[PDB]
Amino acid sequence: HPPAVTVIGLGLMGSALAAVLLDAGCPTTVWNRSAHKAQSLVDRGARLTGTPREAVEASPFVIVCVLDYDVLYSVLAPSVDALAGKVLVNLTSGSPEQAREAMAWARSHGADYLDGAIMTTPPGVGSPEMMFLYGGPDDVFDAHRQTLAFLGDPLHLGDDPGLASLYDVALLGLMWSTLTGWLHGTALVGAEKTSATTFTPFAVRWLTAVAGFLTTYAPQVDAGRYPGDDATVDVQIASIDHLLHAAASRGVDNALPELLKSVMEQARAAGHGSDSYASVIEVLR
Amino acid sequence: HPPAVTVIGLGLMGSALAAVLLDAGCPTTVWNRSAHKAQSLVDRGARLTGTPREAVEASPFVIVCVLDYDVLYSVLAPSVDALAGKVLVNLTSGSPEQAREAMAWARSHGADYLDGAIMTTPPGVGSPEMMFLYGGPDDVFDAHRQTLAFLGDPLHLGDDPGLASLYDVALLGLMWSTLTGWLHGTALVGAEKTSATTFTPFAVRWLTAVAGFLTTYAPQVDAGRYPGDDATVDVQIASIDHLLHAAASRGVDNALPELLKSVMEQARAAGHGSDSYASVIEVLR
Ligand SMILES: NC(=O)c1ccc[n+]([C@@H]2O[C@H](COP(=O)([O-])OP(=O)(O)OC[C@H]3O[C@@H](n4cnc5c(N)ncnc54)[C@H](OP(=O)(O)O)[C@@H]3O)[C@@H](O)[C@H]2O)c1
Ligand SMILES: NC(=O)c1ccc[n+]([C@@H]2O[C@H](COP(=O)([O-])OP(=O)(O)OC[C@H]3O[C@@H](n4cnc5c(N)ncnc54)[C@H](OP(=O)(O)O)[C@@H]3O)[C@@H](O)[C@H]2O)c1
Repeated sequence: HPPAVTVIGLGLMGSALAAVLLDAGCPTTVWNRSAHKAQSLVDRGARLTGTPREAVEASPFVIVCVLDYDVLYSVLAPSVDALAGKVLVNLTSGSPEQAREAMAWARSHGADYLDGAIMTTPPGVGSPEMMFLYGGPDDVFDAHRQTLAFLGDPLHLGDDPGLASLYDVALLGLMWSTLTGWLHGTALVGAEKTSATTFTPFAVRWLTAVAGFLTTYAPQVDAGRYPGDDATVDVQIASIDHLLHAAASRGVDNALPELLKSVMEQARAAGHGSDSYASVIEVLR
Repeated sequence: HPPAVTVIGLGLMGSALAAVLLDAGCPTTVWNRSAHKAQSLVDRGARLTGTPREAVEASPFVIVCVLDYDVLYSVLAPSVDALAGKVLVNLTSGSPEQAREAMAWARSHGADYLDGAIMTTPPGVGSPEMMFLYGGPDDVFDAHRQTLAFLGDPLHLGDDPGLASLYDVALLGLMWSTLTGWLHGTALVGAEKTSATTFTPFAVRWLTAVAGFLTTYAPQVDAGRYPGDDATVDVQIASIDHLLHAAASRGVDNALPELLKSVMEQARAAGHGSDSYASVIEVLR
């Protein structure tokens, strides 16, 4: 017994959301500035409207997934009178401050609001292993959980809508850091004719052990105390110089590991040479 | 039946190697510049020698795990006459160039040689899930695999000893990048009273999906072609600005995500705004 659902925004991610809702048996209505992106969805049973307003009017449950929140206000400004009694689930990326403003704005026009963060690329939409993080009122999340569950694993962080976006940017920073370090290392072994496809399964496996380091170091970060029982900042400064040397000789730009070395040196200068790497957080605050 | 084994270097890692060998039933001999670090090992059945030479003479199988390769040459130079017929397994961190030199040097004194990289902190030594990467001759690795298996999962990368260290520095760079991005995000959510121990399980889970991004992007890196089918560099530049804004307002140093943004901007300027993030490798060569 799924409800009628509308998706506003049919980009890479918006499309995928609409396709999953469609396959889950929802009557699916869509809108996008560029109508051509709807074509494949329409062929499969989605209704395309000419304007956002008609799309909003067509369903009690409205998802937005556009570039940013300015665009959201821009495309929905003409529909504000039609929002009353609706639920608006905003899966657009933004900052905590934008998320809290958007909730106030939606409530001012009589709509229920949840702010969400999609922790997957488009192929994983629909997979219950992929996290979707939500902030907003309990009641709204509980009433709509079953529909959200179509898209992935819906995790309600709490009543503050900014929480979703807070976790999101923190998690994205983690992702960009990992991707770039991976790419740097891949360039390095690649200069020796080791293919990325050969190296990467070792990287993937290694990330399991690295995730274990995160688990170990969490209670250290909360305590502000970083015992060097496993490996020390000083030892890590010595080994990063091997990375820098190897990369420099193979034509790989070292901005990233230079910065990481500097951050370790900063922590050492602050008295953390014999502490664990988690002590590096002392020089990020 | 396990062989007699010597460990040279009883730091955080060297200790752990010796403790595992001891528990596996090996007659275990040890040496360290600072003898007091041997005490707990001696109490449990390890023999401590006064010099490295006596330690080398005591076993057919010698592991070295000291700060760096200069220290290795320094402590082993006086034992070169005792190396003949031995196997020397060097688990010291270093560069590929150092690894190849060390093999030539060990061969010149009649020893078999393997170069290794420990992909775990000390607690994981002994666990068959933890990767130990090896480079050096097939025959040597095959003859000694059973002893190496006591320490972890021994993976022979091939005949070139520099391969172990090549993968190692690349993998360490990945680890440092991940840890620092994790810590930056942890600082961020921590300003809002979300503990590291609350945030980290989300980070760990997220890393599974990120590892999947690495798998997808590997064939793109090898091809030099980066289709923007999932998510684009331009969209990622927009979302990293939400991270920068959120972090700046909460007293978190933004050197890291500023560099990551710059790297994405560099890729965009080179024509990769519509490509996947893997295109960023184009700007690291
Ligand atoms: N792709 C991912 O893996 C992923 C994952 C998690 C979160 N997200 C987030 O989801 C959101 C959308 O991302 P996407 O990857 O789907 O990006 P995308 O393919 O570039 O789509 C951007 C969407 O915004 C619309 N748009 C942009 N400017 C507009 C304007 N001035 N007026 C009306 N519509 C406008 C686009 O319409 P046109 O089609 O007419 O240009 C399109 O629907 C972003 O906040 C992104 O950070 C993406
Ligand atoms: N800990 C880890 O998690 C880990 C993981 C993988 C690889 N590694 C690598 O293992 C190696 C040793 O690491 P560790 O973590 O055991 O660090 P550590 O606890 O600082 O050990 C350093 C070792 O080197 C010796 N040493 C240093 N300078 C010396 C000198 N001038 N003469 C003689 N001996 C000297 C030390 O002897 P004293 O005790 O007398 O100072 C000690 O045995 C490094 O290459 C490191 O990158 C470590």
